[PDB]
Amino acid sequence: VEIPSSFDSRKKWPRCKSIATIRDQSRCGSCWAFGAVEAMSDRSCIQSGGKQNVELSAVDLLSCCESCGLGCEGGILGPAWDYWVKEGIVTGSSKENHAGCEPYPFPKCEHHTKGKYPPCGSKIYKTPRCKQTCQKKYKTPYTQDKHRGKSSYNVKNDEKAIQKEIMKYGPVEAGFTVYEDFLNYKSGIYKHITGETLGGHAIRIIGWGVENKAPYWLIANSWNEDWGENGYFRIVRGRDECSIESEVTAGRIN
Ligand SMILES: *[C@H](CC(=O)N1C(=O)C=C(OC)[C@@H]1C)[C@H](C)NC(=O)[C@H](CC(C)C)NC(=O)[C@H](CC(C)C)OC(=O)[C@H]([C@@H](C)CC)N(C)C
Ligand code: NA
Repeated sequence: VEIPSSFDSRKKWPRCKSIATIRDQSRCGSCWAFGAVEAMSDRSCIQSGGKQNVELSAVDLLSCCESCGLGCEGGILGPAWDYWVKEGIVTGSSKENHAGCEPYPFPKCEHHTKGKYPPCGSKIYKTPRCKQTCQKKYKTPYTQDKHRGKSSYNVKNDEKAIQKEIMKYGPVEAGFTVYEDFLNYKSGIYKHITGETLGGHAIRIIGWGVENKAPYWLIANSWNEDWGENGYFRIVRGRDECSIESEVTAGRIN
């Protein structure tokens, strides 16, 4: 297939409203779970021709997956996608929207940036319990609200393979190494220039483009709409910048 110079999942599949939704992980190291349920929401809609148009629950995955790591203390991508295949994930929106089976329990906050929400600060919430119970107003039992995948896989560490995967099957989850200068990002095309490592982050790659001859990936962060470019960022593409091309994981419903 010929890869276009730019691609935006939001423009290819506009009926799938999850694709253009920015979430907030709040005071919790649940990035791994957010990138997962976001991309799973997108792909469930894309791959079902819009029939499964849902917002999957970050808290169900965060609180119930035993193999995915340490909940709000951080986690692992492969097992999150395996959990979606084997057990599935229920629906649930943000705390503020309070929709679906298990909405997120934690409020929006600013992640080392200025804006209209309280600062997140340095303390993290305890991982929520695995409650297995839909909110009172939601009239589907927890087990009957589960959305499952058929397959999960790592994507090859190859730029064209990642582009082909996104444009055929939808947004992917990806890990990268966060350095201190990432916390200063306001806009533009990120690359690591200063600062020491702060560990790994997990995000959702929705497309790609080029500006002034500089190729980039277009990425949804999970730090609310005040962060970066209305919740998104761009990062250098093609050079495995911060390992962005080396920890890509996704999956399919069929
Ligand atoms: C979400 C990302 C995040 O919350 N943050 C940042 O990226 C920068 C921040 O503040 C400055 C905040 C805290 C979480 C924390 N990141 C992760 O879960 C990564 C995800 C991968 C990139 C896929 N993984 C980890 O942090 C990982 C999880 C364990 C294996 C369960 O843990 C670590 O790397 C270490 C350590 C256990 C490694 C052996 N540790 C828990 C931070
Ligand atoms: Na901003």
